[PDB]
Amino acid sequence: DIVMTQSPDSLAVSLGERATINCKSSQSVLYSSNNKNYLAWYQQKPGQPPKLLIYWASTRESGVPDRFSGSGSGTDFTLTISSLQAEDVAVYYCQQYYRTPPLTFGGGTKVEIKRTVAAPSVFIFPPSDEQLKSGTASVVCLLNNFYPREAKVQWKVDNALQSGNSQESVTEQDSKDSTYSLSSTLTLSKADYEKHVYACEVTHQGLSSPVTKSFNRGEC
Amino acid sequence: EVQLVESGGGLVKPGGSLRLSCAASGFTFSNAWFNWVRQAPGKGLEWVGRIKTNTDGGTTDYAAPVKGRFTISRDDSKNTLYLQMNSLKTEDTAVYYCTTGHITILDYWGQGTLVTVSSASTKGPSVFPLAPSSKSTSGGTAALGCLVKDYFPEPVTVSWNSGALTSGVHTFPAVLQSSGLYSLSSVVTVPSSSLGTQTYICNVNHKPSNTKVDKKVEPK
Repeated sequence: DIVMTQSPDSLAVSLGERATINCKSSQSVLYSSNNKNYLAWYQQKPGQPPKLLIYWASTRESGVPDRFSGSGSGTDFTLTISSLQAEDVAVYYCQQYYRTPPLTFGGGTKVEIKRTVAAPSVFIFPPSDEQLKSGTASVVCLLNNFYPREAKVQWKVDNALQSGNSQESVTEQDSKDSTYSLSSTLTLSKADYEKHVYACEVTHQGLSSPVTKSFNRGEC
Repeated sequence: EVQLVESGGGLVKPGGSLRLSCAASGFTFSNAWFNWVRQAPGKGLEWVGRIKTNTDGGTTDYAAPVKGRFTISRDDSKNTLYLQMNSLKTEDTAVYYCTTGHITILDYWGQGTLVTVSSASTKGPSVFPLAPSSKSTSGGTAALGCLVKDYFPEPVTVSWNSGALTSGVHTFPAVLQSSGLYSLSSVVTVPSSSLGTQTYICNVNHKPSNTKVDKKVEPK
């Protein structure tokens, strides 16, 4: 079986700059009869199937923008995006079709935009009365439209730092403005919620000091 | 234009069976070889199997991990491709793609259908408002949302205003609670002035449990 190995696993490049991704095959995919390399490149955006970009190592698929190009031969190949656009954020896969069963794919390279630092807007949401009737209280903190992806969220209840009772998730990089958003949920019992100020404290590159967003249950 | 529409994915217990379908248009179906490819959540692409045309013997071949358990077939009179999956294992959990391009350059892909193999039972979500307030607004914009709690399996679809509201929406990746159930939030940012006009409703569909919930999201 021909094993395909991609590098790097992720690459961040400024808008309009060059992005290059590497693919190596465990054996040559160049056919000597013709002079063709049996290698293709695909682009996959979130929630979509992969899209064919390049085949025969260097032929662009019909309709693919000119900024996508492929090169290389034998065992080592590269895909180049000559001027990275915000919409090009995607995972890119190489694939060999030289030795069928089985066709094999590389592990993918995530291409991201590098942009200027953007601090998050921080908002907080109290639990609904409807959820409180069920025995649990979820408090939600939202960090909207920030860059880079790394952010620290700390929950405090009556100024006491919490651990082990929150979960968070982060969006994929926005194809338009190249930022991220993050949602963190603090889950407590109704009883615990009723016995105590609820605060989300956010630390992020784009901030000079931590931002704390909070409310008083008494006035929701 | 070529079209490949898949259906048939869902939740199935280990050792169970499932049939996937791929309905085609826009090319001569009887002349096409087809491949199935799968992608486990957050992972790479894995070939599953191939079926030839009847002219080339209609032969099938399969990736080693599914050989003996999966069967590919085609119904040329309905222009539909199938994958019959037997003796299902947890590691078969994936999005399954039908593809075509004959030399194996995968130029056309269906949209994907998710197969989840698990012994846990289906459970529909509870849906709670994330109410806008003085604590969710900055610069003339306000955030509001819905919290979709305690469901199994993935996925849920969250719409706003029955699909009429699309700009400014962030639906976050679900988190897996220690209970084995998923939760997610969907937030939308709107002009603050529109909260004095407009009703905002989140429409939550959890097809595995036949659960649909519409929750009005009012300021607090």
